[PDB]
Amino acid sequence: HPLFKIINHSFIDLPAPSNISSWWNFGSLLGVCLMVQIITGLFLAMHYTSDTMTAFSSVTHICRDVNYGWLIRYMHANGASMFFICLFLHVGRGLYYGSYTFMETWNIGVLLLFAVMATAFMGYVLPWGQMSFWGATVITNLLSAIPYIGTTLVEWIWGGFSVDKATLTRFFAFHFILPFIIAALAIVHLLFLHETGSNNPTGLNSDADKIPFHPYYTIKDILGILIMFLILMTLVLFFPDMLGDPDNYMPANPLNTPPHIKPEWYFLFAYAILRSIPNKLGGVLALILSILILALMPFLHTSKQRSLMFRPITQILYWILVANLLILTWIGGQPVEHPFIIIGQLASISYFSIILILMPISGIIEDKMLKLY
Amino acid sequence: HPLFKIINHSFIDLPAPSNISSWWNFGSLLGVCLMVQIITGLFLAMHYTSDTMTAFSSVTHICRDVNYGWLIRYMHANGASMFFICLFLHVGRGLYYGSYTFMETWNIGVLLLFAVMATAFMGYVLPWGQMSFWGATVITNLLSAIPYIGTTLVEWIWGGFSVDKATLTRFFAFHFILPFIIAA
Amino acid sequence: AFKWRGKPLFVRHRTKKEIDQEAAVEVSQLRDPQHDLDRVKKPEWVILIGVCTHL
Amino acid sequence: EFGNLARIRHVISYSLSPFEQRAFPSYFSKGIPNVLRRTRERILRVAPPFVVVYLIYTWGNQEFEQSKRKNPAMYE
Amino acid sequence: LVDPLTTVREHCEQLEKCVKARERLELCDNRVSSRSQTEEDCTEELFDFLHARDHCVAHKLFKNLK
Amino acid sequence: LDLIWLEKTIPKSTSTLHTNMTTLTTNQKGLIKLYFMSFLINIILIIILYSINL
Amino acid sequence: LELHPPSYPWSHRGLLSSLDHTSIRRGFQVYKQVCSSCHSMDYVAYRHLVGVCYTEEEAKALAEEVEVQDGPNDDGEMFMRPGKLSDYFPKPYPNPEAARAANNGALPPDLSYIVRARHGGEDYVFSLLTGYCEPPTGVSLREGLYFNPYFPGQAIGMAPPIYTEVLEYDDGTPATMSQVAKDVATFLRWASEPEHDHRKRMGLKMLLMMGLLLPLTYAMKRHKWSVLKSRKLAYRPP
Amino acid sequence: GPRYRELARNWIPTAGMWGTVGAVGLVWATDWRLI
Amino acid sequence: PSRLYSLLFRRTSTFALTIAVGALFFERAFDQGADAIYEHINEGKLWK
Amino acid sequence: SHTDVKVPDFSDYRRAESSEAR
Amino acid sequence: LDGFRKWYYNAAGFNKLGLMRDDTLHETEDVKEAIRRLPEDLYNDRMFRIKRALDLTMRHQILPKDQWTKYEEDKFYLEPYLKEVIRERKEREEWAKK
Amino acid sequence: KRFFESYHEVPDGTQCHRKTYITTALGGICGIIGSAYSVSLNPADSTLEAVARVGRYTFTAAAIGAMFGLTTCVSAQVREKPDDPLNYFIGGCAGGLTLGARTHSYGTAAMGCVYMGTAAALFKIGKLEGWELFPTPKV
Ligand code: HEM
Ligand code: HEM
Ligand code: HEM
Repeated sequence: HPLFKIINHSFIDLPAPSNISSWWNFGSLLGVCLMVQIITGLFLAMHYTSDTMTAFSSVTHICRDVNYGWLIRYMHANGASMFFICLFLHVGRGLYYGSYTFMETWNIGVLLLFAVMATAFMGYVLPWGQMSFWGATVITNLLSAIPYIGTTLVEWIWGGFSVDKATLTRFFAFHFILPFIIAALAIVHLLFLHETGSNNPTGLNSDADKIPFHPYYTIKDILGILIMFLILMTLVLFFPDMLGDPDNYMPANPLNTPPHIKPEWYFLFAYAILRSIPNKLGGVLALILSILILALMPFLHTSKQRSLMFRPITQILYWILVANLLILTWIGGQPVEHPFIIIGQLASISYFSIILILMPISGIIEDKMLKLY
Repeated sequence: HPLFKIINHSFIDLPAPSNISSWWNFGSLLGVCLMVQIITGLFLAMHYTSDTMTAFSSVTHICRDVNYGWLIRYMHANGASMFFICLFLHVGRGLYYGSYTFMETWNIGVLLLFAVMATAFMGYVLPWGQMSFWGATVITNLLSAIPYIGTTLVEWIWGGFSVDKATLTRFFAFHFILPFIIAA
Repeated sequence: AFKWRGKPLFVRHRTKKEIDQEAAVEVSQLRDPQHDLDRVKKPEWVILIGVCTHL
Repeated sequence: EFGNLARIRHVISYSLSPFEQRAFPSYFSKGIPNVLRRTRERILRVAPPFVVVYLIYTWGNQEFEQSKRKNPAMYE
Repeated sequence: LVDPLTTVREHCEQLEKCVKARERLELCDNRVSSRSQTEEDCTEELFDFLHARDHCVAHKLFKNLK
Repeated sequence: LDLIWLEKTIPKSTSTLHTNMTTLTTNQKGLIKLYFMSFLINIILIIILYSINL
Repeated sequence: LELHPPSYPWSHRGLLSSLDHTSIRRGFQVYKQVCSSCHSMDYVAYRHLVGVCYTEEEAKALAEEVEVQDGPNDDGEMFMRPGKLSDYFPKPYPNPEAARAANNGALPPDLSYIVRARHGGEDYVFSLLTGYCEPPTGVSLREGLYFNPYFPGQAIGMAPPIYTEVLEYDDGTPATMSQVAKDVATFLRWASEPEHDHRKRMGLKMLLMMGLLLPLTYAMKRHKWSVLKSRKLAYRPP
Repeated sequence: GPRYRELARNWIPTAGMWGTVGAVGLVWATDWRLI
Repeated sequence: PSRLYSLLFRRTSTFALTIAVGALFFERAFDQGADAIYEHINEGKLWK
Repeated sequence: SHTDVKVPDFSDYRRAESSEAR
Repeated sequence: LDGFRKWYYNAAGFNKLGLMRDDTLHETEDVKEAIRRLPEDLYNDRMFRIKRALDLTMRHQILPKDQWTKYEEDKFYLEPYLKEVIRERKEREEWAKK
Repeated sequence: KRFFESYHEVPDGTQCHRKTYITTALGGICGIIGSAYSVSLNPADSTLEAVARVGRYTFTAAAIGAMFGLTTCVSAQVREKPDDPLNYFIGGCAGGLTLGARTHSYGTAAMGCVYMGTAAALFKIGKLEGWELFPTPKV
């Protein structure tokens, strides 16, 4: 059977490495999260209205009058947060174990990451709260950076002089349509990978030890799905407002602006970098590079060993990178004042210097220690 | 490239019969029509509001105030009509030339036909005119025919006692989401 | 402000002192060289649009 | 696919049926020792960095407050 | 009728930690009295005092409350 | 708990703590240079003890 | 720079702890008699109460106790009728500006989601309503202002609305300022999340189901993964 | 090296032509009047 | 018990029947038991 | 040959008529 | 430097899985050409060592300390064969520039 | 010297950074002195070998200084109780553990923890009760 041929090839009789840890669960979790988001998003779309007079009213009507509508809405919000948690851990697995040498898979990945960030940004604009409106304006005016092409482009997205209904409705249309493009790009992501097979934490050729996927990494993915569902629900049913922001529960006032404005947690590392660079344009570029530096990552691998299991100096540099990524996430939250700014400036300098300079030099030193260089 | 192989396996080096007439064009036309519909539908979705107070007003705003919005709306409507013309001629080609012996292809086809008819029905409900509302009630009522669970099913779909805003909004969501399932 | 064109239309009146200091401000030393009066038809009356040049 | 993945020779591989073996053989018996073995093998390469993070965090917060604190000499 | 808060407040209030805090505020209050011709205020002193007081009261207002 | 744990902790440990401490303090070369230099160190520290507590 | 309201031991503060519904009923009475003159609980309708702290017919009573206009009439605009269970709470100052004027420039913020919209709302609310202390030295609030250490800027247009014994609780529980601030904070909380109770029940069922299902799925995984985890490899070059 | 140099010198003229097409294309499409 | 394996686990069909039937009743029991708990935990606060 | 060694012991794994239950 | 290299060899940790240094090389084109040129016995030992290391990583175990790979003992078998691959590779490259 | 003293001036549990820095220095100073006596007597074989020992002793001592400082400050931070011998004991407890590790011995960590922590705790009590050490003759 043609279909079963395909089915057996990507999920049942696929030869997988026997020694991949729980981190390799995370990408499958991302796919599940995508479906969960789509399903919850569809059940938000049967009652949401993309009109600036009625968007907040429709969201409150979902939370108060639709049967279990609060459940689907907070599942959607905390599932976006769970999506970004699993995305960050997936990218960290790819950075740590040398999986970026699968270059086409890595580039389709960073395209997926850009698409997911754009989808989450427009989705956060969608409830039309105080925080959504000022966040949109701010993040969009960012586009106003480009000197000749930027200004017009901004109002083009804004569809007018300033974000207003024109934006909300087109942001609803985009935010609806992009997760299906994300699903298609994820299918391309899976294809570009099966051509090469998954990597293992030792970083070695695992062709001598491969097992089926149906009984070994399926029940493992089912267990990971169950644990991820435990964390999501316990972040919806018990701590539903933990990851959100209180000022989004006020209606969008163009005349007032929330005093303390901040992007959601996931977009902060970038926020910090942007704020750090004095020049507006510089910030925008660095911000982009922040995400793009990853794509650049497969050309910076100067070691003869694929994984970091046997590479302790680059392990130390990797955990310092995770450390100042957490620092940049914290700084974004902090307001503009001493000494948060300096940390932000250093943390950004250290982030770019560790990824660009320190890891290939350390890999050269590690190759010299094993009498290879 | 691994992806390139798919292209050269389905569109370039695919061995096709040399003597197929113009009728064999029609299915490719359907695919083009699908994209066209999706593209026009996306540019209707940036200004349409699925609220019963504002749906007709949003459609008139598309036709009167959006730059070339009348063009995209009437392209969407007449592209749905062109989709059904090409669909009927595709099915007639399949019936005439004995192409139904490809049984799996034929069954996936009739599933696609059911999905396209449901998509066009809910899309015609979407502008919330006089004809859309009475048309919706009529076919939704069709379901009530079900011997035992009919009433419930109708009310479920309507989302209430009678088609009203509850329907319009869920019909907008379903009409948005089904052409991607049609593409798959 | 009257939210003109979807953006806060700041309209302000200034005091003798207010008007006096703004003139005292060094136009050249200003980040943006635009003397107070350069942006106002009336010293007692200043009108501005409320969008931070930044974001 | 399987059969054409790799070439090995003379590597015998014994195994047991799932139902024939205990589900959690010595789970806490050796699990604890191993988990502890494992941590001591990477703890020195994971925690140190984050320790300094806690530190910068704290110093940062305190410093800010001090900045907000009114200068005694100020106004006096 | 006596608002339970008053009671709880009195208690936490009597505490020296708080008493001296208030006193520090007093010195501040007085500073502004003599240093009347300035812009220095006692808002910051006010808050820190209260934070302490309330924290404690809050620790113990709900019990009395019904 | 009797015998080993209550004898290794209080009675025996104190036995070992000292035994080891005497071994380091009493393992001396016997050479005068070494010993003397230790006098040097002492003078230095005492000079400081006075200095810092001036 | 703002005072950060302390943590209070709420009866719903716990992980599975629901709301005290008598306190929600008392806080609704507090809102109806005091807070409804300036603030608008736009997103809470009389019907909402049914099932929480007022029974169907009982709610009908409250509903019947308000005049709500019906705009479309054969030839008229408004013969406000007995508000029904489907009517939403009556917003004072039909137009925002109206209040602006009444409150001296301030716009009471609709308290439907105030607790959710204010950082540490429940606490803030309690603190603000009970934080009306003496202004300090050097402070110069503008006309029509009051002093609350918590409110942003410490200059809230709202005058202190809860004077001890401001209103009498029908239940008779002494109407001390605090007892009233705690009740209205519970109610506003309920308002901002009418499903608080239902959810926590779902969370309890979720914890019980995950405590049942996680070791069993772990046992199935360790069954199907024991085979390999016992595999013994041996190299036997000829 | 020398060979690749020959290659570049041999293709750069072609490349310039391609860029030229793009110039016309981009400008015409952008309707940038400056051009 | 070897009656189980022979009556419930042995034939997939039987393995299923027991699951479905059990699940049908489990809900009754779980809901009942769970509700008892939830309520008691907050016995005082609930409409009645 | 193939008889030089015997299957390694799985006693710490092996469990201790029973199949039906197992 | 010799003692610090032994300390780094212990800190790298592939000896605890019984691996050699040349087992840990990333299989690029030159490395696969050098592996293909190995004799049959060395290739079979390399594949068994890699399979045993993968099994140990699966069970999250390491070898007993007496079975680890002593730094002094590790043999750089692939190295000789690899140099050639690189040498040949470079030669072809320079000739290309010719 | 105005420096070291600073450790005491700020309330415990607060400004851990300063605390850890000061504690680390004292340990390190002791490290130098200790290494010095260790090198003067029981000399080394080569200058480098001895420089190493100085380093070893210095770092180990600096470490036992840091963790003591860090643990005690944080323990107080987290526990919110500034004045409590227990804070210090946890700190001394930790300090001993670092020594134990540097010496690669669980047993030492045992005696180290108990003995070292107890000592530190007594320091806290000493400060709390105003115990006087090396007192002037007041007869
Ligand atoms: C839409 C979100 C994403 C999903 C659902 C996803 C899912 C997956 C899945 C299921 C795998 C197979 C590995 C496994 O499950 O064991 C995988 C592999 C991989 N992904 Fe992702 N991924 C996503 C985003 C990304 C991003 C952003 C990157 C790049 C930073 C990336 C890079 C990779 C790489 C390099 C691999 C191969 C690693 C390996 O399997 O050994 N992915 N992804
Ligand atoms: C086709 C798939 C998707 C659909 C149809 C969809 C639909 C919607 C709709 C209608 C809303 C507004 C309702 C509300 O905010 O409560 C919304 C909000 C949101 N969506 Fe999606 N969505 C989809 C996928 C995603 C994905 C992939 C993400 C993550 C990148 C995401 C993140 C969000 C976020 C963050 C919000 C705002 C949550 C909040 O109000 O706090 N959605 N979505
Ligand atoms: C995902 C892709 C699609 C989107 C986003 C979309 C969106 C819309 C929207 C917003 C409308 C309301 C505006 C209007 O009246 O035209 C609409 C109407 C309509 N759509 Fe679609 N549509 C899509 C695909 C399709 C397809 C594939 C068909 C044909 C089967 C179709 C047939 C219609 C029809 C017949 C109408 C009513 C036209 C009329 O007003 O007379 N749509 N669509």
